[PDB]
Amino acid sequence: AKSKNHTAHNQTRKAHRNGIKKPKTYKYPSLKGVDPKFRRNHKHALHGTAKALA
Amino acid sequence: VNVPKTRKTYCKGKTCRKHTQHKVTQYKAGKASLFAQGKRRYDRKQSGFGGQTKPVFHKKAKTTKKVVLRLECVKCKTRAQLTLKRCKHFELGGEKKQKGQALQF
Amino acid sequence: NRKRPVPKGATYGKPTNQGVNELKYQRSLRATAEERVGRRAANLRVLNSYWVNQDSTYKYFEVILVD
Amino acid sequence: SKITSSQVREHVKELLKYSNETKKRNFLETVELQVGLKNYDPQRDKRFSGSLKLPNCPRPNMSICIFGDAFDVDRAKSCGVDAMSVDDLKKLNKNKKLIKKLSKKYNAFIASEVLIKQVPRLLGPQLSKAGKFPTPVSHNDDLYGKVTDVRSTIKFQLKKVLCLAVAVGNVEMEEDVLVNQILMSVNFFVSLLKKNWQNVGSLVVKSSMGPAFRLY
Amino acid sequence: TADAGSSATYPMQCSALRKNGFVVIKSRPCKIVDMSTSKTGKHGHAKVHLVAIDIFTGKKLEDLSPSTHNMEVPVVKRNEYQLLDIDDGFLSLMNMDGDTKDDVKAPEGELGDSLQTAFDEGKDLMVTIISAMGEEAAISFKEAA
RNA sequence: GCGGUUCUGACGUGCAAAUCGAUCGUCGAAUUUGGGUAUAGGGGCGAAAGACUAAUCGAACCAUCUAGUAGCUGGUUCCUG
RNA sequence: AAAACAUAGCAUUGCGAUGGUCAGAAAGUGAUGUUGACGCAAUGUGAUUUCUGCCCAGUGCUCUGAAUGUCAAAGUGAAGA
RNA sequence: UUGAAGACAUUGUCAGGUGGGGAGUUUGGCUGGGGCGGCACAUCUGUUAAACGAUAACGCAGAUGUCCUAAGGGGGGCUCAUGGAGAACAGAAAUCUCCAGUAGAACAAAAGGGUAAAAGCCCCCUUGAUUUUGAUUUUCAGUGUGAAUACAAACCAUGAAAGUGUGGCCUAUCGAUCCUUUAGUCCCUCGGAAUUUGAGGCUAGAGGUGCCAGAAAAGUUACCACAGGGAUAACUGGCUUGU
Ligand SMILES: C[C@@H]1C[C@@H]([C@H](O)CC2CC(=O)NC(=O)C2)C(=O)[C@@H](C)C1
Ligand SMILES: [K+]
Ligand SMILES: [K+]
Ligand SMILES: [K+]
Ligand SMILES: [K+]
Ligand SMILES: [K+]
Ligand SMILES: [K+]
Ligand SMILES: [K+]
Ligand SMILES: [K+]
Ligand SMILES: [K+]
Ligand SMILES: [K+]
Ligand SMILES: [K+]
Ligand SMILES: [K+]
Ligand SMILES: [K+]
Ligand SMILES: [K+]
Ligand SMILES: [K+]
Ligand SMILES: [K+]
Ligand SMILES: [K+]
Ligand SMILES: [K+]
Ligand SMILES: [K+]
Ligand SMILES: [K+]
Ligand SMILES: [Mg+2]
Ligand SMILES: [Mg+2]
Ligand SMILES: [Mg+2]
Ligand SMILES: [Mg+2]
Ligand SMILES: [Mg+2]
Ligand SMILES: [Mg+2]
Ligand SMILES: [Mg+2]
Ligand SMILES: [Mg+2]
Ligand SMILES: [Mg+2]
Ligand SMILES: [Mg+2]
Ligand SMILES: [Mg+2]
Ligand SMILES: [Mg+2]
Ligand SMILES: [Mg+2]
Ligand SMILES: [Mg+2]
Ligand SMILES: [Mg+2]
Ligand SMILES: [Mg+2]
Ligand SMILES: [Mg+2]
Ligand SMILES: [Mg+2]
Ligand SMILES: [Mg+2]
Ligand SMILES: [Mg+2]
Ligand SMILES: [Mg+2]
Ligand SMILES: [Mg+2]
Ligand SMILES: [Mg+2]
Ligand SMILES: [Mg+2]
Ligand SMILES: [Zn+2]
Repeated sequence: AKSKNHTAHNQTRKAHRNGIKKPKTYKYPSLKGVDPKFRRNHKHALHGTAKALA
Repeated sequence: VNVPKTRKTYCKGKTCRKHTQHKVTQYKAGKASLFAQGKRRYDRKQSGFGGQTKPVFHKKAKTTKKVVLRLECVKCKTRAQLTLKRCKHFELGGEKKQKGQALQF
Repeated sequence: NRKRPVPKGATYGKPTNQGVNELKYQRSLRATAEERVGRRAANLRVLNSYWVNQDSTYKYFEVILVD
Repeated sequence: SKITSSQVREHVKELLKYSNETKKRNFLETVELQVGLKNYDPQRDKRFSGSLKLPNCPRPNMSICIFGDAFDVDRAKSCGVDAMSVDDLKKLNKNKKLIKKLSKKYNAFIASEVLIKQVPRLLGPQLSKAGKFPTPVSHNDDLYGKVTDVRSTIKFQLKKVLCLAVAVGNVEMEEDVLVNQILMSVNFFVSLLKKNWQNVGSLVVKSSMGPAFRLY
Repeated sequence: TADAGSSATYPMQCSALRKNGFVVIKSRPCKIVDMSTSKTGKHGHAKVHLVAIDIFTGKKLEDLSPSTHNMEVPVVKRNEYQLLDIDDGFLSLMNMDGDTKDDVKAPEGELGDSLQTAFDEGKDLMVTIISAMGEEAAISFKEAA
């Protein structure tokens, strides 16, 4: 027989039990999707700075 | 759809690795071998009693196939494949469109 | 061959087992021969046997027995 | 391909040697391809029809006539090709004879795409029967180029006979060009037959009046 | 040579078909001359009975199907051509543009006899030809303007 | 004697898992019937009702495979925090 | 319990025994058959009287009908170590 | 023993046909009961939708299974619908000219958005509708498929150039495993050792599942069976009162 199709009733209450957690931030995010030409150079730049604080 | 019998496009061949002229044909499947391992297994499975031992497709829906082009490089002879979208009519080096002509009666 | 001895070829099961013709007994005609001789002369012991002849309908064997 | 190029080259060389050295004639000999068919019932199988253009003219100096409007008549005159307008074709009130004579004069006909519809009525089935029905030309097409194409076109078309003869080249042409044209002609022909290489019974090359050479 | 590899038969639902449409029966293209639908029993599932005449042979063909089952409908072209000649058995046709078709075979019965009598005197006969599933035939002819 | 029409009678936890009463069909043959004998389960037998085949028939009975499978029904045993 | 079945009557079909119809796992095996077309077997219609129209496209059944369409295994030919 | 018959037939094995006589099995889903119908089953536009996003009904108005070697890419020149006023035949409508013209046109195909020295119209040159793999957005489980976005490494096209271009101005136009087949590397394997065929692998495609995350599938039952269902029809009752 026919039934209910859809509702969001009760869904915000479920969502707020274990809260809506903001996603958590770090110093130093991933260089993921950053332009490869930039990344390739940036390796070379960081190499030299190590060989210099030594 | 109408596509030209030649095409300058990239050639992967190790003596090219550059755009070269290609002859363009249509791909045709190829005759199924009797000693392809799947065919040999099917033959063994079908032998004896038990009737049809594997599915047999009936519920055809499509009315087209995708066209595949065999591009052969005219220098090195390396081949490449390009899939076109579905179409009902396909021709290779057909007569090109004239613009601005009287559609005859 | 051994025709499956089932009434009117009805097998009463899945299609793999609908065979009646083209089935074959797992012992040789030679073994049938020894067995039928063995039963006729139950005081004897079948030692061995050998082929002597055949036509379309029959194969012929000789069976060696010991008392 | 059941023909290896080497055998064609040998027979072409022998043919050219015979035509140039043994009996040089007072006319340019055309090289032809004679083709036989196996396992074809013309009356019941589908009568294939294919036309190909050979790069170098097999028979330059083939007589062409243009049926054209005023604009095509003027272009035809500039190209040195015999133009007959309509007025003309109409003045010929048929005369099985007058038509027959025209039919046999030129080896082929090229008509303008407007008049051609009109050709069957103004002439008869006479042209259709000889297989000389006109090839179309457009105003937007190069009139002389079309003439270059007709001269350079070969047409295999089964009617009733398992025998076909087709002009592939001339004796003045380079050996390699002639070999390429023969190969192209055979390959095109095979790819018109239902069983590809199995409908081919025999393939024979010849000059206009020279001897024969059997590839297959 | 190069062809798309398209079907020559689009599917339709049996209930969708009509009188004077087309349909494939036992791998033959046919025109539908009678379509009837019946209930199969007390559950009231519908069944279709087709009677169709073959478009080439003229032969009669019956088929049965569930109303919602899919029937293959043939693709049917109907091109007209100018008649140039009857060479022997065959016709010789011109394709409007100017190209020629000389492989159509020419009709048998009352049409083929009518077409001979038409062509023998000076009339420009247009000739419609139906194509279906690797087959062609002439069906009717007219006169020119 | 064989049957079983109607009362839609009795009875309907019965005298009875089909009986009782009256009324009724047939009553010298395609008649009724004892005993012997044959036909056995996808089988028989059927003047044909899917009838009958030991109160069992649109596939008997007995045992086993078998604790057959069940997305379905029912149940599922002490206390407090 | 009937208007159903049967029935006499009517009509059709198959078959001359190296046979028709039917049985059996098989058999040097069976039923018809202690039979032989005025018979056996398979169907339909259903006393008498009277009549039994038209349609062979479909499905079926059937044919000393054409052939060179389709066309298995074995066999044959060629290519190939 | 006597007739017939004779290497035929019979019998055996394999092969093709025939074979509801018989066997086994199947005969979607959603659904204001079910069935018939339809597709609300894979999808796209506008609205319903309550000005973030999400959002139902067999809600409303519609569309998809294609089409295109240009209708793709680049550049140039130009300006459209319509109206007015003029020009032999010529008229409401033919072609030519001027003026006005914010788009009232066109842009394959629904609808919405977008576009004027263009994204429209015409012309020139072309194949970025290419190669190599990664990241990202939508749908979302933050899986797949489809579609799309921005880069990288190449190689190209166009243009004086800056640039633009990885198909179609944007929003739809489509397909796993197994099997077959093709392209690529001409590379790995055939396990006693080799060579050559054959077969098998690795990387990238195609053959298709529309019930579109993808069984191989016809009915009937009033002779019917079982498990269940008041999740669901055929009475009363109840709400409603169109009729
Ligand atoms: C219709 C055909 C076959 C089909 C497919 O091989 C069917 C298979 C699928 C599977 O995984 N197992 C099976 O037993 C049947 C496919 O791919 C298509 C493109 C081409
Ligand atoms: K439900
Ligand atoms: K629901
Ligand atoms: K069994
Ligand atoms: K088996
Ligand atoms: K099994
Ligand atoms: K039975
Ligand atoms: K009993
Ligand atoms: K049973
Ligand atoms: K369930
Ligand atoms: K009858
Ligand atoms: K009939
Ligand atoms: K008939
Ligand atoms: K024999
Ligand atoms: K058989
Ligand atoms: K059957
Ligand atoms: K309903
Ligand atoms: K995705
Ligand atoms: K599904
Ligand atoms: K059933
Ligand atoms: K009221
Ligand atoms: Mg729910
Ligand atoms: Mg829903
Ligand atoms: Mg085997
Ligand atoms: Mg087998
Ligand atoms: Mg009584
Ligand atoms: Mg009573
Ligand atoms: Mg009482
Ligand atoms: Mg009954
Ligand atoms: Mg239990
Ligand atoms: Mg149990
Ligand atoms: Mg009674
Ligand atoms: Mg009766
Ligand atoms: Mg009577
Ligand atoms: Mg064979
Ligand atoms: Mg059955
Ligand atoms: Mg349902
Ligand atoms: Mg979904
Ligand atoms: Mg919103
Ligand atoms: Mg565009
Ligand atoms: Mg994701
Ligand atoms: Mg999609
Ligand atoms: Mg080994
Ligand atoms: Mg799904
Ligand atoms: Mg309820
Ligand atoms: Zn190359």
